[PDB]
Amino acid sequence: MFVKKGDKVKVITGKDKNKEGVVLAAFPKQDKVIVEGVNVVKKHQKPNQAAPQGGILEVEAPIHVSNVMVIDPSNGEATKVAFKEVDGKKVRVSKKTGEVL
Amino acid sequence: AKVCYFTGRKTSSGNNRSHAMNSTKRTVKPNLQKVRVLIDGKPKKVWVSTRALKSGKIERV
RNA sequence: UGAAAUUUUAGUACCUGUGAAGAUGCAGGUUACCCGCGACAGGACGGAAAGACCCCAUGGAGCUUUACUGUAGUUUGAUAU
RNA sequence: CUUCUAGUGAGAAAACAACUGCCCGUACCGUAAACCGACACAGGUAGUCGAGGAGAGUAUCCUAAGGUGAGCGAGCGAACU
RNA sequence: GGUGUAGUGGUAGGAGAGCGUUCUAAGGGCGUUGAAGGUCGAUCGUGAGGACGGCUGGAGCGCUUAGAAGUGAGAAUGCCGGUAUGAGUAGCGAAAGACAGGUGAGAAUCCUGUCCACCGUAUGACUAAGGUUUCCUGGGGAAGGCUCGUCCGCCCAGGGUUAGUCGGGACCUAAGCCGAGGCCGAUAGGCGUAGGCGAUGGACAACAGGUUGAUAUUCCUGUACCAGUUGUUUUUGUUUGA
RNA sequence: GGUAGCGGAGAAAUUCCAAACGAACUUGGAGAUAGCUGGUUCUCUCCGAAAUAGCUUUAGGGCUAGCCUCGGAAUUGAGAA
RNA sequence: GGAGCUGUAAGUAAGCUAUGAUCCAGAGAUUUCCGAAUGGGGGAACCCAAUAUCUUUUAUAGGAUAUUACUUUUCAGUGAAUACAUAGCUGAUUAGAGGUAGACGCAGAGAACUGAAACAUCUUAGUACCUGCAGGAAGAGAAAGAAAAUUCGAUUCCCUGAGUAGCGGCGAGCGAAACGGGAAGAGCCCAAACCAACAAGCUUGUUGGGGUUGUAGGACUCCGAUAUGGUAGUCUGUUAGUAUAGUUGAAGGAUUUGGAAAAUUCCGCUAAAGAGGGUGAAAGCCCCGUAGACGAAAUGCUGACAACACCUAGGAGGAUCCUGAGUACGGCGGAACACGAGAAAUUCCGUCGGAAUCCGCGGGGACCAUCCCGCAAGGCUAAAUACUCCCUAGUGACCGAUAGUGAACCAGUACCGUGAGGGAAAGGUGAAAAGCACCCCGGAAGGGGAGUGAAAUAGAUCCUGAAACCGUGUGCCUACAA
Ligand SMILES: [K+]
Ligand SMILES: [K+]
Ligand SMILES: [K+]
Ligand SMILES: [K+]
Ligand SMILES: [K+]
Ligand SMILES: [K+]
Ligand SMILES: [K+]
Ligand SMILES: [K+]
Ligand SMILES: [K+]
Ligand SMILES: [K+]
Ligand SMILES: [K+]
Ligand SMILES: [K+]
Ligand SMILES: [K+]
Ligand SMILES: [K+]
Ligand SMILES: [K+]
Ligand SMILES: [K+]
Ligand SMILES: [K+]
Ligand SMILES: [K+]
Ligand SMILES: [K+]
Ligand SMILES: [K+]
Ligand SMILES: [K+]
Ligand SMILES: [K+]
Ligand SMILES: [K+]
Ligand SMILES: [K+]
Ligand SMILES: [K+]
Ligand SMILES: [K+]
Ligand SMILES: [K+]
Ligand SMILES: [K+]
Ligand SMILES: [K+]
Ligand SMILES: [K+]
Ligand SMILES: [K+]
Ligand SMILES: [K+]
Ligand SMILES: [K+]
Ligand SMILES: [Mg+2]
Ligand SMILES: [Mg+2]
Ligand SMILES: [Mg+2]
Ligand SMILES: [Mg+2]
Ligand SMILES: [Mg+2]
Ligand SMILES: [Mg+2]
Ligand SMILES: [Mg+2]
Ligand SMILES: [Mg+2]
Ligand SMILES: [Mg+2]
Ligand SMILES: [Mg+2]
Ligand SMILES: [Mg+2]
Ligand SMILES: [Mg+2]
Ligand SMILES: [Mg+2]
Ligand SMILES: [Mg+2]
Ligand SMILES: [Mg+2]
Ligand SMILES: [Mg+2]
Ligand SMILES: [Mg+2]
Ligand SMILES: [Mg+2]
Ligand SMILES: [Mg+2]
Ligand SMILES: [Mg+2]
Ligand SMILES: [Mg+2]
Ligand SMILES: [Mg+2]
Ligand SMILES: [Mg+2]
Ligand SMILES: [Mg+2]
Ligand SMILES: [Mg+2]
Ligand SMILES: [Mg+2]
Ligand SMILES: [Mg+2]
Ligand SMILES: [Mg+2]
Ligand SMILES: [Mg+2]
Ligand SMILES: [Mg+2]
Ligand SMILES: [Mg+2]
Ligand SMILES: [Mg+2]
Ligand SMILES: [Mg+2]
Ligand SMILES: [Mg+2]
Ligand SMILES: [Mg+2]
Ligand SMILES: [Mg+2]
Ligand SMILES: [Mg+2]
Ligand SMILES: [Mg+2]
Ligand SMILES: [Mg+2]
Ligand SMILES: [Mg+2]
Ligand SMILES: [Mg+2]
Ligand SMILES: [Mg+2]
Ligand SMILES: [Mg+2]
Ligand SMILES: [Mg+2]
Ligand SMILES: [Mg+2]
Ligand SMILES: [Mg+2]
Repeated sequence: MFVKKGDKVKVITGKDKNKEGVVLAAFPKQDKVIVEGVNVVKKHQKPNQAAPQGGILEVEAPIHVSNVMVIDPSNGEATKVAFKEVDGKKVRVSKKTGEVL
Repeated sequence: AKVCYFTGRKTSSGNNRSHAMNSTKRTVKPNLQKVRVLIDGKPKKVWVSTRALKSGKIERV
């Protein structure tokens, strides 16, 4: 996937549009990703998971990868990603600035 | 099988044609005869057609 | 606890008559308050089975014989071996 | 398996002690609710044992050992079958 | 287009002109401000049929012109599915159960007890086939059980079959079958000798008791037997040789 | 264990051959053939029969003609009353 | 290739991974047992062996490894009746068995219903089925041909000839070929004469040379050339390309509705990319892609280049020799040719008889003469052609869950049958499980709240939710009516 675990991304579509967060987990097979504090859901858990209250837990659910854009770390803006080989290493580059990653 | 050892003549099928031209399948056989012949220098009894023997070129040991 | 055959829709009487000539349903008349339960089997030409009887189809099948035409076998001759 | 020689033969036999002996089946039903009958089906299912009194008897009636009370019942006590 | 005159029942059937369905092309449109579809309405046309509203629905679909067809159903004892009628009707499949106590949300039906009753050349006890886990233990009551069910040959989870001697194989053969070579034969193959396979038969060494919830001539205790190996000892034979 | 469908087996009944045997069952030829029965789906407009002759292994089938429909040609107008 | 991964498949549990995992492609290792199954047996997936080596035990028992079917080829040894021999037997060696792709090809064997409005000749039809053999194609093929325009010059297949000529209870029906136009194209080897050698018994077999044909050729004899060209050969390399993973690949933000924007509105931008798919509704510019550019360690495939290899002679003479025999052909009986015995050629089978050979032989639809054309009884041969179980990439006025494969789903399954065999049903929550914590009635099931959600009358029998059918409520009517 053009996005990777731990990247800073911007949500471009969905109820959480314009939110930003770090990628907590990636699912290449599903082409989905989890962004902290994004797409939070209330889940009615039984107390069977070492939680002696069950309660209504809050957890981020995955969103489709195409609904996010990687944050240009040097500029802080969302950008599309090109692939340029630098020093013999294939790396991502911000099309808006040319910055790496 | 029942095959002429030298010419390969073998049973085939033919037709019986009555005066009314009714057709029924029949078997037509060659005139094979058991004959003691020298194959590769050793005598053996094999089926041979009278036609093959006719020329006299077939050994009759 | 819980089927089935049947079933065009039916608020599904009687007599005489009529009618594809034997009507619960048509005509005239008569009788009959509404809904059931236990019984009977006259009718619904009641159900079941596209009648086996009968006739027809230039249908089928099994069988018979001095039907027709063939034929396995059996036998006789010529001829080859 | 027992004998006979032919062959084969340098080891044999006895007692004693210790030791070795593989694979497959082994549950359960089996005159049945577990098998053959589409069913937890009044049918069918080879062989063995199969007691006592009266009795020729494994007949018959009632019983022993043993097994079982049958997988819808409670009333009523009409016709009809 | 107007007037006039005439005509306009109809099966087989001929002719003509149309409605609607799906799809293609082009153009022009409509749709989360709600498409198709469904439902209701007192709507329009001469007919097949066409709109427009309300509700439901949640993502595709009309219109015009032309094109192509799996293009229209009410009947075929039509096929498939669903649901009726008969009807809360037939039936609930040979026979004795009663009560007390217990269990449990719930008991004619499950457990325990007592009496009663039934089979007893069997409805008892063993086994072969067949079945193939139905066996035991602990749970369950959805479905199956012709009622009920706390229960079951059901469902769920664990567990259970111990052999030198029993039956079979490492033994033997019958019928029959396979069959090196071989014989015969359009092909395929058919037949068959040697040799094999093949029990329902022949041969063949262990019994008694005990033990588990479930195995027992299999495990355990006791006491055996059969085949063989090693070793100790004892006798006797080593080639006129057991 | 053996005998297998153009067959087997039959103390003989057309009797049995896997719950229908005058010729098993299954698959294929195969969508056998059926002058026979049933069925064949939207609408309106115009017109509208026949159930006869002849021949037919033909008689509830078929062919030509007669009767219906659609288009066309032409006439000294030939039709009807 | 570069960050997650330990399938479906959640859940735990335990782990792996920048020392590069998972994953993708090439190559290789392992690959139990049954199955042609092949050490023997057998009721498939099991049982029991022999030989040799090794292994466990003090030893027997036990375990592992290798070999051990049958037939065919070649060789060697042994070796009967029987003397030599041969047969048998043993060993070694050789290559077959079986399965397919329900297709295509060739061959052996070969129906019936049906049609003829009956039916036997005929038709269905040399079809279905069975069996054998195959190859990627097969079959055919290098004229004893087609013709008679005067000529053509192997075979195959397409168009046409033509529903013609014909065949036919002259019925029903069956039905060509040549010419002409195209696809594709390619021609070559032996036998024989004769020569050399070898071996035995002047010929007679083996070997090599020789030679290959119809305007006759060849031998043989003379001459002259030792070249010139070609190939349908090779796991021979070298080289290129290609197949099997891949890399790169442009351009959008806002505003309105909305749970969500790709929709609406406003301004932009890209295009060798406005194919397509996905993304919370309909996206050229968000993602995967597409246009385009680039890429292979390894292994195949193709093509070139080279190498090796194999073919490749002209002229003149005929004195003599050779040019495919139980053959061609004929009688009888069948069969194939569109041609059903017919006037019937031509081709083939069985049986019997049975030639010529260059002044020769065959054919030109009985047959004869003339003329023309050809040279059988030996072999091989690519391309055009047929088919698709499979693999890759796509297409569709093709289906859209009673349709489309029987099978969109754990389908040739469940189920049925002794067996061959027959053979189903069954797709859709939501954008995302966020799959209803907690409370209440109830033993549970199931409900009512409370929650999630845009929506729960989307609650898993889950999209929509028709009709039959069943029920609740009631505005009007109904107990003298056929
Ligand atoms: K009538
Ligand atoms: K009655
Ligand atoms: K009959
Ligand atoms: K046991
Ligand atoms: K007594
Ligand atoms: K007794
Ligand atoms: K009971
Ligand atoms: K009563
Ligand atoms: K009575
Ligand atoms: K509406
Ligand atoms: K119907
Ligand atoms: K019913
Ligand atoms: K009912
Ligand atoms: K229980
Ligand atoms: K034993
Ligand atoms: K026995
Ligand atoms: K009998
Ligand atoms: K085998
Ligand atoms: K195929
Ligand atoms: K026939
Ligand atoms: K007919
Ligand atoms: K060929
Ligand atoms: K034609
Ligand atoms: K005829
Ligand atoms: K040569
Ligand atoms: K997106
Ligand atoms: K798109
Ligand atoms: K390569
Ligand atoms: K002929
Ligand atoms: K000719
Ligand atoms: K010629
Ligand atoms: K819904
Ligand atoms: K009502
Ligand atoms: Mg009358
Ligand atoms: Mg009357
Ligand atoms: Mg009336
Ligand atoms: Mg009536
Ligand atoms: Mg009746
Ligand atoms: Mg009738
Ligand atoms: Mg037991
Ligand atoms: Mg019983
Ligand atoms: Mg008694
Ligand atoms: Mg009128
Ligand atoms: Mg539509
Ligand atoms: Mg239709
Ligand atoms: Mg219907
Ligand atoms: Mg009744
Ligand atoms: Mg009972
Ligand atoms: Mg008795
Ligand atoms: Mg039990
Ligand atoms: Mg229990
Ligand atoms: Mg019950
Ligand atoms: Mg024994
Ligand atoms: Mg045999
Ligand atoms: Mg043999
Ligand atoms: Mg014994
Ligand atoms: Mg027991
Ligand atoms: Mg009789
Ligand atoms: Mg019977
Ligand atoms: Mg046919
Ligand atoms: Mg009229
Ligand atoms: Mg690697
Ligand atoms: Mg074997
Ligand atoms: Mg006929
Ligand atoms: Mg091949
Ligand atoms: Mg891009
Ligand atoms: Mg836009
Ligand atoms: Mg012919
Ligand atoms: Mg002849
Ligand atoms: Mg000739
Ligand atoms: Mg010539
Ligand atoms: Mg070819
Ligand atoms: Mg289907
Ligand atoms: Mg549907
Ligand atoms: Mg189906
Ligand atoms: Mg709704
Ligand atoms: Mg629904
Ligand atoms: Mg009154
Ligand atoms: Mg009143």
